[PDB]
Amino acid sequence: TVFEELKRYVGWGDGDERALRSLHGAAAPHFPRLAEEFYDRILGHEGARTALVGGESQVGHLKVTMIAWLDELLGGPWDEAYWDRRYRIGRVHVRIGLPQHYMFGAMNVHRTGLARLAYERFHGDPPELERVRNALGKVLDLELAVMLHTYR
Amino acid sequence: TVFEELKRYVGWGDGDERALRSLHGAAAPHFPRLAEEFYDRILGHEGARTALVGGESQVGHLKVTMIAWLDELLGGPWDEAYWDRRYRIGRVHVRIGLPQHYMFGAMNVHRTGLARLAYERFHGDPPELERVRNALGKVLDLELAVMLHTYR
Ligand code: HEM
Ligand code: HEM
Ligand SMILES: [C-]#N
Ligand SMILES: [C-]#N
Ligand SMILES: [Cl-]
Repeated sequence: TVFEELKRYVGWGDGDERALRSLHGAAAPHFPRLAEEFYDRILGHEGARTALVGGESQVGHLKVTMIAWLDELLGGPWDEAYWDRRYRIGRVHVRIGLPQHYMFGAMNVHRTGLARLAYERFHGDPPELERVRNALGKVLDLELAVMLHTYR
Repeated sequence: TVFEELKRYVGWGDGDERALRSLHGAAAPHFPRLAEEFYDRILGHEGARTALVGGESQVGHLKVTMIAWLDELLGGPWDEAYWDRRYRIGRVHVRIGLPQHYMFGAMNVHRTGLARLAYERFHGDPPELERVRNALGKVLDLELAVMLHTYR
C-alpha cells in the first residue's frame, strides 16, 4: 500500500494535482533542456558515467524516455496504474545493478531545475508558487519512495 | 562513501554550506513549530502513529532531539562526524522496525516547512533564495540517501 500510505502521510489532494498540471504548462517546453542537464550531470561524474555504456545513441534514446517521464510526472493522473509503472521503472535500475544512492543524486538534478522553473513562472503570485512548490516536493519524494521500495 | 560520491554528483560546495548557515538564523525560532508539525503528522497517520506508544515523555524527548536534528541540518558543519551521526540515526529506525517508506513521508513534512521558511526569509533577494533553496534540496536529498543506505 506504499503510494496510498504516503499520499495520506503527505496530505496529497486535488490541490496538489491542479498545481502540478499548472507546472506542466510552464515546464514542458523545457523538458528537453531538463533531460539535457540530467544526462550532462551523469556523464560529468566518474562513478555514474560507468552506468552509461551504450554510446551516442543511448543518451539520445534515454532523453526521449526521460521527456515522457517528466510529462507523466507533471500531467498525471497519479493513480495505481501510474505508481505501478513507477515500480517497474525502479526495478529496471535494480536489474542493471545501478547503486541506489545514484537515484537520489539524479532526482536532485530534476528537483533543482523544476524548482527553478516553478519560481520563474509563479513568483508573481506567491500563494500559487507555494502550492506548486509544495506539490513538486511531494511528487518527487513519493517517486523516490516508490523507486527505493524496488531496491528491497 | 555515499555522502562523498553523492556530494560531487549534486555539486555540494562551500556555497551550499554558507546558504544553509544563513537560513539557520531565520529558521531556528520556528524549529519548535516544525517539530510540532512533524509529530502531529505521525499521530494523525494510521500506520505511522503506532510507533509512538511510549507516552507524552517519549514525544517530548523526540521533540528535543528533532530540534537538535534541525539545528545541525542548517548550522553544520557537514563533515565526516555529521554524516556518521546520520548513519547511526538511520540505524535506530531500522532497529525499531519502522517501514522505510515512512522516512520519505516524514522528510517531506520538513522539506515543506523549511521551503516556506526559506521563501519567507529570502524572497526579496531572488538570487539568494535560489542558493538557499538549492542547498536545502541537496541536504534533504543527501539525508534521505544516507538514511536509506542503512535500510540495506
Ligand atoms: C530520477 C532518477 C531516474 C529516473 C526518473 C530514471 C528514469 C528511467 C526511465 C523512465 C527508464 C526507461 C525504462 C523503460 O524502458 O521503460 C530508465 C532506464 C535507464 N536508466 Fe534511468 N532513471 C533515473 C536514474 C538513472 C541513473 C542515475 C542512471 C545511471 C547513472 C540511469 C541509467 C539508466 C539506464 C542505463 C537505463 C536503461 C536500462 C536498460 O534498458 O538496460 N538512470 N531510466
Ligand atoms: C525525516 C525523518 C526522521 C528523522 C530526521 C528522525 C530523527 C530521529 C532522531 C534524531 C532520533 C534520535 C535517535 C537517538 O535518540 O539517538 C530518532 C528516534 C526515533 N524516531 Fe525518528 N526520525 C525520522 C522519522 C521517524 C518516523 C517516521 C517515526 C515513526 C513513525 C520515527 C520514530 C522515532 C522513534 C520511535 C525514535 C526513538 C526510538 C527509540 O526509542 O530508541 N522517526 N528519530
Ligand atoms: C535514466 N535515463
Ligand atoms: C523521530 N523523532
Ligand atoms: Cl521558491
